[PDB]
Amino acid sequence: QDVQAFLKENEEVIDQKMIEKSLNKLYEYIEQSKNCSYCGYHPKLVVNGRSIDIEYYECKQQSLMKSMYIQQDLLGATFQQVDISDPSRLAMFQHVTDFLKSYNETGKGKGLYLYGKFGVGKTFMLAAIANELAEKEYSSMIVYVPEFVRELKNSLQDQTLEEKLNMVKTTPVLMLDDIGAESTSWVRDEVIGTVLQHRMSQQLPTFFSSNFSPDELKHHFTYEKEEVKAARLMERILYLAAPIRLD
Amino acid sequence: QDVQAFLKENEEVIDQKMIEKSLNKLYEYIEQSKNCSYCGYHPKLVVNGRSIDIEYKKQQSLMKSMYIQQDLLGATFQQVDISDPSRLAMFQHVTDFLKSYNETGKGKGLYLYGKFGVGKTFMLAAIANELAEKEYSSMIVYVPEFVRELKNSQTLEEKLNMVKTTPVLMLDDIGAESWVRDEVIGTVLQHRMSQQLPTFFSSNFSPDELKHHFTYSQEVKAARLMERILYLAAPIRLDGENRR
Amino acid sequence: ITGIPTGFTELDRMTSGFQRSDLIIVAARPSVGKTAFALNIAQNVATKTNENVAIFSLEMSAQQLVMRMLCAEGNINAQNLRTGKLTPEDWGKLTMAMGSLSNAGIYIDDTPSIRVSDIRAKCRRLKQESGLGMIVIDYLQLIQEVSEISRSLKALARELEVPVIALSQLRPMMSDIRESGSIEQDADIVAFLYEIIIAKQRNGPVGTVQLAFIKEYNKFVNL
Repeated sequence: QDVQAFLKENEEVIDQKMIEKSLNKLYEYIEQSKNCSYCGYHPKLVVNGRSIDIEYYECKQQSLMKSMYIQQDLLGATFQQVDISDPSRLAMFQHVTDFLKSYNETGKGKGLYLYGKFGVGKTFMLAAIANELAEKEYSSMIVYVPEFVRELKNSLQDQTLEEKLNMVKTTPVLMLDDIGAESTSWVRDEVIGTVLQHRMSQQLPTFFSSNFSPDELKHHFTYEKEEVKAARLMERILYLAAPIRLD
Repeated sequence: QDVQAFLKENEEVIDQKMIEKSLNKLYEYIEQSKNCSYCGYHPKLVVNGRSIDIEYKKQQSLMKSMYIQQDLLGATFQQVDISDPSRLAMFQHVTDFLKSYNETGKGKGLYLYGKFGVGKTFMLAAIANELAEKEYSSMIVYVPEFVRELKNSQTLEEKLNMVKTTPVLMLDDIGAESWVRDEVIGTVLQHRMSQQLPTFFSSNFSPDELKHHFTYSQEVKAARLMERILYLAAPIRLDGENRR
Repeated sequence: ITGIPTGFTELDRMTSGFQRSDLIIVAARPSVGKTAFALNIAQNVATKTNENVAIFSLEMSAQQLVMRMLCAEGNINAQNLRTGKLTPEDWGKLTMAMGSLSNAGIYIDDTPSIRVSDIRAKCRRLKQESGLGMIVIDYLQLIQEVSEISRSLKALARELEVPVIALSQLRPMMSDIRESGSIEQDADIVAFLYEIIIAKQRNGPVGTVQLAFIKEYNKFVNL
């Protein structure tokens, strides 16, 4: 309601274009919860350059667990902490136990697909496979995706972060995150092309869970001879993961 | 100028940018015939994802009730007896608002919940003549007779355009026949909360009961259908002797 | 702007013009539009510098077309400015519609189902009648029997010493103005409307460009 008032107040200055460009944002803004159940954050609009974003304003395994590009305040959820009256959270319950079993060192199997809205928390659900693959002497790492483009375009003076991913590619249960409206297009044939080869040079299971869907994740990165280069290196992402269904 | 009017009309629903994106639609909407010829369809705006589409006494006259008996809809207020918390804890939300009803500012409706026969629909058909002292296109409907012929097909692209954002909707009875109703009334009740609108309810059971009865399987699609019907108002009791 | 201006500033750092002597055809689509393109190739070029113009609006009376650019220069077309007395409000931004379109020099048009020897006898005393910067002629699919007109439309930019315009109403590519015309050997810069597919010249620049639309004011947008 405040946005409406402000919009018409300065509509002579703001205009409409930017509005139509950020339509998706403004529509998603109004469609979601304006409030929060803590009354922990609330959505507010912010102008960032030429685009309008949505920021939130506030209303045995610890020295083993050392996840890069993410905190340790994010990895503290199990599965017995996870509710089932929703049609999403139990899917995970049935999925991973059957993968506590088909793999006895080297398996080359399937994966999981949590994609869609913004509220479930697809890193707390993943901070659970990460949570109890560390009672053992092994892992299920969690590293964010846009951070492979946040500190990886200024520093290409050879090596740097061509040599800290060298060992983050020797852990089996590695999980891939927010691919879609979070990560511009130099990276896919030098990193996320060479991410899914050397693990599959001996074959293994890898993971992908973000927000933008399968028959859509192949398309969000042509930022044809552009859609097809988004149909080879990704023919090892949909070739290595099975979807979960947000009913 | 029309855009300004429409924008603020549905500003609760529209995301400023959504308006400019669906500009062509909204402009084509207003430019075409807002009426029909059966009086066979009329255009109404609907929000589909990020885009807005276009889907098709001398007091009881221009009204347009759906699927109801012809002359049963005549009821007053002096004639309505005033009894228990069936009629002495309701004329406190009804009369605070009479000649003071806006659009561009959500109003409070009511949910008449209770028994099988006492007086479900005498406080949604009486007030439909307070919505006849001013005369709205006030809708009165049997929802037992609504999930049948609209399962059918012929014509089906747009069958509920008078069961969404009309100035008034006195919904009566839902007691027959993961449901065939989550992309139906569950998105119908979505346009009753972002284009500035209130609605009116009365049925056979109750809020507790109806939540325990809707949509069954082996999914909280049964406990989301009914707070789309417990938002604009707080439900109150109906008590008294039987009337048959 | 080399030149007496083309259309857009990212379309005047592209191809560059309008320069000395060119036959032009912007083969404009039905269904989508060709109305506001004229309200954005010859709407501001008269109202800034004294290389004035003229507007050919053949098949329709020139005066119905005067609800198109005044409702696009004074940004007033939603109350509405095509049917009588407005509500005591839309008499607001009138000071921008005709307040610049009369201190220039224009001859709007709707003279009979013409051949083309008119704008030869007419343009022998309209080069000497007006001020001249562009000469905006109707779409290339009425004047007659359609192909002959474009062939003798090349020379027209070379007489009055000003580039001359004649659009079209046939994807859109260069082989649909062909299913009703000739053109290729004649017009050597064919822009379009879906997207101004300016895919023809020797000057250098040729690109893929569409623009945003508002249609409550009929406005074009570049970025």
